[PDB]
Amino acid sequence: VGTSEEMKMLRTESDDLHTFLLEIKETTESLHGDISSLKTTLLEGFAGVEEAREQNERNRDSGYLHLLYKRPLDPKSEAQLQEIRRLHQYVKFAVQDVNDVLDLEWDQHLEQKKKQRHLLVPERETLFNTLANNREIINQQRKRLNHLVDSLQQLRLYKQTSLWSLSSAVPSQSSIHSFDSDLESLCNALLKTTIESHTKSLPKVPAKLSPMKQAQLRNFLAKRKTPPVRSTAPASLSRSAF
Amino acid sequence: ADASPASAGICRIMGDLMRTMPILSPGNTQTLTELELKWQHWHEECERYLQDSTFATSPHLESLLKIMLGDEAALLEQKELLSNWYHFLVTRLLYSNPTVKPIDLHYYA
Amino acid sequence: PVGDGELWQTWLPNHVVFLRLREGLKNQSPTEAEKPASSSLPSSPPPQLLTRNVVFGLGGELFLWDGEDSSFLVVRLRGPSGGGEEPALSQYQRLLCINPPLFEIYQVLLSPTQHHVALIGIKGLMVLELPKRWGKNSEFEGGKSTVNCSTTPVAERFFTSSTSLTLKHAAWYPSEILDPHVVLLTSDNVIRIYSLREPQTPTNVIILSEAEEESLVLNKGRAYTASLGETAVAFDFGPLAAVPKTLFGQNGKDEVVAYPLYILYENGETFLTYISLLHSPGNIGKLLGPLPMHPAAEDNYGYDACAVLCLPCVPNILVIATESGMLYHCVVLEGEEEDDHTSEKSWDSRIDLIPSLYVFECVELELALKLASGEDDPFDSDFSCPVKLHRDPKCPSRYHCTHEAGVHSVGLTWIHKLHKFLGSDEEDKDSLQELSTEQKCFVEHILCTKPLPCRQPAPIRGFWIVPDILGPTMICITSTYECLIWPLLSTVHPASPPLLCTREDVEVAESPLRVLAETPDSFEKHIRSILQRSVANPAFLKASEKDIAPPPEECLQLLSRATQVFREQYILKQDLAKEEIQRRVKLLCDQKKKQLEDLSYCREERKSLREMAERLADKYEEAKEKQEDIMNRMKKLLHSFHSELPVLSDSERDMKKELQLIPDQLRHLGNAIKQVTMKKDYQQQKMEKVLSLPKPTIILSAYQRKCIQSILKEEGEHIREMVKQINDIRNHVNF
Amino acid sequence: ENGEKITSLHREVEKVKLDQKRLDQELDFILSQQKELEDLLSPLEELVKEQS
Repeated sequence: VGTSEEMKMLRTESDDLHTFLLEIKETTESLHGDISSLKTTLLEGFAGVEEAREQNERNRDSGYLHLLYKRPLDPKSEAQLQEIRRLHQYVKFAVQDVNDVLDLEWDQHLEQKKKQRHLLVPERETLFNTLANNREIINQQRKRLNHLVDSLQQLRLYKQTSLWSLSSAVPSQSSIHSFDSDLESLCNALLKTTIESHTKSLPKVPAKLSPMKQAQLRNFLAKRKTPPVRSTAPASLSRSAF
Repeated sequence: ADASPASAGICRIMGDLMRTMPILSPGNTQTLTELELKWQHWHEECERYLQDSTFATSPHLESLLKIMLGDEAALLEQKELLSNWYHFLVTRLLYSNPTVKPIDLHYYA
Repeated sequence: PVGDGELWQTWLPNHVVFLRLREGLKNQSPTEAEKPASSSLPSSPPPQLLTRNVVFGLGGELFLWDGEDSSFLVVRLRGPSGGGEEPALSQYQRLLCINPPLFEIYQVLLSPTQHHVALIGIKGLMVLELPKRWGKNSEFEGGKSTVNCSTTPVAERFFTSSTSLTLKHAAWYPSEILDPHVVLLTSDNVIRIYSLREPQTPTNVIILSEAEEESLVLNKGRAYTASLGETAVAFDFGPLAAVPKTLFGQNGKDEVVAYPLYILYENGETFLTYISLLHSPGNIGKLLGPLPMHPAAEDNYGYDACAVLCLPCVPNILVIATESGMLYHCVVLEGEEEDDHTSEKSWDSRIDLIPSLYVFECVELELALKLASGEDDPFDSDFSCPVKLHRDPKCPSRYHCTHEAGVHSVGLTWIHKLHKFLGSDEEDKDSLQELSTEQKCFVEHILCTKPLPCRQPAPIRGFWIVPDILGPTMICITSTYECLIWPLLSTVHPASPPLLCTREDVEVAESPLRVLAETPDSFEKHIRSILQRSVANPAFLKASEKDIAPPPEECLQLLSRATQVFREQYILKQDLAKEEIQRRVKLLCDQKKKQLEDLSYCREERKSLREMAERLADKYEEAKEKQEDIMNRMKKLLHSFHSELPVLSDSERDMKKELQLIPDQLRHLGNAIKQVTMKKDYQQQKMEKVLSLPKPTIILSAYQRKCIQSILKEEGEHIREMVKQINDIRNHVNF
Repeated sequence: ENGEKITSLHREVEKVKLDQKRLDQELDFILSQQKELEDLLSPLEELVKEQS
């Protein structure tokens, strides 16, 4: 059909343009969002001309002018004041949160510079105590999800087939002093391999045939004609080339 | 597999054959005839991947499959990686006779 | 791996024990050539030529009986595992009898326990105990050349007293739990069960003759009963069964469990009896029959019945064989209960429910090859002899048949469908219609030793099926002690559907081969279907340097049969293999071209999709800059339509009061930025002054890096399984 | 295996081509509606200029 190489160039050249078709689709979905934004700002524009048109007609009413003393702020002057209030409160909080992070980093610098003056080894334990925590969170969610499956099976909302699950491993020390610990670990292993137990009963009696299935087979077989199944010889020797 | 996304798929077939191998576990209540019959399926499955030429894109992985099948020619092609004859013996027992007895052992040695 | 198979085909027929037994037969032929016949007439018919099996196997060794020395010759099928010596053509052990058997042995049988062998002749039985196994190789007495084996004669005094009694059939009682019991059938129509604890006295005796109430007369009717077929010829056990509750009276709460013994007569009437060696004899072991054979035959299904085999399946299948070469396949079913309607006048109020035999089919064996004689001789004598039936230890839908002129294999294709139907539901009518699709039994003539009428046969003397060391295999040993070996197929393959390849193609979008991806063998199984034979040539035994050279005319008929089977069942089917593989490969040759033409089209659209995306972005930014210019004209108009108000509102003054406050909070806030920046500058300058002694690189060992990578793999894969499981529940519980 | 990928790929080329062509026509509709808006705006810019 082909060589081992032609059938591999078909795979790699497929995967290199599949990668591009995601890259160019992502720009096509991005630009639709920016076009949808622009359609929205275009309707804010259409509203702005009618806002201006009505405002321009109201400005000619000689009865309007005497009410202006009690007017609220206009909805842009109030909004610029709401933003100034929002920005002032942000600039106030962020100055406190930057100062409190900088005090926290400096309490931790004073603590590291304390810790240094009495000797070695914490950095090994943060790694393993985080792996111990992650594996516990894995066992916790796994137990919660299995209880949810139990509840859905009790409710007859989920029926199931069968699935399985994994196991661990560990590596050894190299540098010269644990031989007796591996040999005691192997000797306790071998001692726990050593021999098990026995059983006795009668053979299980084979299942009886349903009396209905048996009566069906009686009546199938009694009506069948039984013409013999011969060893088949070739049905024409009169096609020899001699 | 992390460095080479062209071999990685085949390196993980080799790697998962290196997880289906029936090795004896001391804490495990099986017979020798169970280990033997499971190892015979694993051998018939490893040889199946050699007939379908699965590893003929990297000769190192093609050698590892022959080694894992107990090929005494491919094992002797690895002699520059076998510093002594008794490691060659134990390799040859692992990949050609996992139910070896003391009473057979002189013949292999 | 495959390679170990061919070595044993060439080694084993050339082994020294087959040479010793071929040399001895030349040393028995020199002494009776010459005394001329004077006038007298022996008033006797010749003896009945019985079908031998003087061979068995155990654990991976073959055992050949040697009646010239009174021993078994024991030969090993396990080579020394690896290492590179050849198996020694010279090596074997001799198991010599302690007391020798005082009769001609035609058969040997191993016990259910695998410890005891019966040595079986027309005038006796002797039973040889296997010696203990030990040493480097698990050998008899630790690897001795000759071992003596303890022998016990069975029923000796009953064969040594009554000259007219002969053995017809024998077997082991089917128990691994009890002491070894034999079962005999003798020429007085009685079955006798003997214990090896009490080898001269029968533990149970079963008269097969209906003769109750008339005692006190002798002995001579033995001529006339035999002519009418009223002699029991053979027997076999079905599997352990629960006794039908109507045979005992109404006062037992336990279920009684016995072996069903099926007994065949020469007239072809079958009878049943239920036998236990564990229960009191109270209505156990009455005779039951004759058993009705449906449908009713007008020839009566022959009067030459000679062998019987009770296959271990549910319902039971009983194979009945005849000297004509016919084999009947009787399904055993429990009888009907009669509805009490519409008959008066039956006189006996004791109808025991008797089971019925149902013939599924009959097989007719080619016992010698049929050649083309001319149409006009009404007296061509059909070649008949006693069929011998054998169980297959690896296939419960196959059995095998030995006879004087060859060996036949028979598979029952319908057994798996019978098991499928009985295992389907009480409404599943379709599984009974799958039993009515016409798949006959397959019949294979494996060995022929009478290929021409003018040839004398080579009767089989040894037959055994090896299960575990060569694959499933057959061993046959001729009357000349030539050793012949066929590997058996492990499966009883039924025939496949008629040709998955009269497909005319149809396009739209998807490939026809997506259906053939689901099953891995789909094309290989199609070629294995087209290659399938309905007929072969049998394998032929080489003619002897002592035989008569045949008339040339029959060699031409034998060769004209042979090349035609090759032209019709091999060459044609291998040319159809080729035409199919040609058509398959051509479709793949064009499909890859189509994939390269699809691929290069998508390679051309790659550029056009980019050259469009760039222009769409350049067109969007031009529309965005224009909206922004319109909005900055709008914002300027809305700001000129507000500058013309003649007085400040209360809210424009209360905003000014608030706006005048913020500059003094912005002073304190900007000073707080300066204070925090001078705090950052100070901390950063203070940290920097500490960087000028080294830190020790924390080299994780290349095994501790492996540990952490292995654990991050275990925990990474457990997280995948939890994500999979949550998505699968989310797919199954749609709301 | 190769055919399924190349057929799924051909379907996703044609999808992005259709979606790109749609965005072009939606941009052309925006550019026309921007002209209706800009041509409603100019008559108000003129009225203020006369009133100042």
